[PDB]
Amino acid sequence: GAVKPTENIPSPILVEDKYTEETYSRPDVNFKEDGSQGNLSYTATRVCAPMYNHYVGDKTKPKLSAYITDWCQYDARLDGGGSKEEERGRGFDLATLMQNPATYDRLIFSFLGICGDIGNKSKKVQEVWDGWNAQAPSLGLPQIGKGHIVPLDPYGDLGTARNVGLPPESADTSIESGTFLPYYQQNRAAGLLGGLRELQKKAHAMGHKLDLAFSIGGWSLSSYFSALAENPDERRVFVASVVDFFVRFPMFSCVDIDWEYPGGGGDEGNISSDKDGENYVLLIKELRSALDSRFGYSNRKEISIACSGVKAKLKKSNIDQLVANGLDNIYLMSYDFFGTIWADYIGHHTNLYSPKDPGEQELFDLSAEAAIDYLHNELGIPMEKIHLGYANYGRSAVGGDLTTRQYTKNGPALGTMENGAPEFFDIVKNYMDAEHSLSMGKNGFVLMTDTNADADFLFSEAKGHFISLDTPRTVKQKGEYAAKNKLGGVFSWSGDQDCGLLANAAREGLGYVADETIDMGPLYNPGKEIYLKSISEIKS
Repeated sequence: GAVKPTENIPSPILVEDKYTEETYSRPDVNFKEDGSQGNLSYTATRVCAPMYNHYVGDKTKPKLSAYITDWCQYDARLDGGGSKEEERGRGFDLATLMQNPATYDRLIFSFLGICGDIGNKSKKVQEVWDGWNAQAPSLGLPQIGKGHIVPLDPYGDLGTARNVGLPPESADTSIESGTFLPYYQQNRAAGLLGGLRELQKKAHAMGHKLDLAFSIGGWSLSSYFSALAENPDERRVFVASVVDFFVRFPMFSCVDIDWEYPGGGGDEGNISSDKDGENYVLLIKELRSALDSRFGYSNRKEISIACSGVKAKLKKSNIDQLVANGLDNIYLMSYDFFGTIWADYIGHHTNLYSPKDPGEQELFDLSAEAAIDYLHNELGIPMEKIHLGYANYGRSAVGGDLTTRQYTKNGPALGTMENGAPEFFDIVKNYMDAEHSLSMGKNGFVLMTDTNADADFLFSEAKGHFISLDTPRTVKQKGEYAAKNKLGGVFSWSGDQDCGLLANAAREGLGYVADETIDMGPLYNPGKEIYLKSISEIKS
């Protein structure tokens, strides 16, 4: 039967947020929900209610992991701000997960930085490094130097209470770069580290094991990995500071090294070298050794690394040798395959399947399965070590043409906080209706399904806005692929940008069954079917 949306909203997702709405109207914003005016919405996450369903545990199914960043808690609009860009924040409230504490099997605190960093957050890394070294004599602790991991935001990590699930009296505004060291341990922390401690306890109290991991690096904090990995003295400082973090915060059981990426192809200011892959093997070997001598094999710590979803990049990371030398998990960052400014053609940014005649798959027509197949078939990596990412955000383009796949590379593309990046809670608010028992576009957008790659996107014809995103259908599809192929799991990039719909779709694709907040079943429909030709097909 052809499906029509319901007139009624059986399961409300959207919630009124005065601050978001006020921001749209500001003269430096002029955001109209059909994307016809200002291109940035600055929407807060408060626009969506928590939509998490509760699924029955099942030890035989792949895991669901999520990143949570330390800066998503902020939104200065809650304090009367918002005239400045930086005062409009996401405001993700961890209390939403305290109320649904079994939602994820693992949460990955992100991101720590490294002394030595020379990228855009170098001043902050330096501030904290200096701060640490100022405090250490009085605490009987030694000086730290290049290679040592550090928090980026001592207040957000250890001092806040709002949006981190803690009582207001736990907030401590005296915590800053020059004072945080005594509070840098599990029984003292407030901030997001305190909230994660508390979330993990709430999960345990209702029968759920929530693993906690911490990630070092990520896109903006990767500039110095190449140098520390080359220098055995600095490798030794890095490794010991990893061990030290686990000692400070024993609630963590895994460290994720998010070096993006060995051999280059990360941010262009990163140090890189053709020795990166071989030096990473040395770093993992030494880490695996240090962790296992310190904690042993029963109360064991795992090691995870970021892996590019581009074959040409991940080859530079010697991942077979990493596994041979003690690596536990490979987090496949199979997203950002398309983005405005840099890509020559509009495309899917996080598609699992390759289109017909996808070519070299270096700059376009990429897919998660191409990377997985290379990892498994050419490098012999067991599927169980690989975790498949899904994106809780789109990559958009303006001026898009679905026939030629050309677009306005330098145009103002829709986004929440940055050009071209509409985050999933903002997409649910403005461009995709999931509230009337069907997944469809709204405000002039049409939900489409590309039958070539089998991936979904939103398109609005007037200005040619194209938004590539993960939808409940494609996240369910990724979950199915992970369960069928016995991957280690799927993970959410980033958990704080979902309202629960994609976590639900992931659980259902992975084969978990509800023990509902929202009936996901009618939301898994394809959109308008179109055949987006691969670049090779267009060019021939």
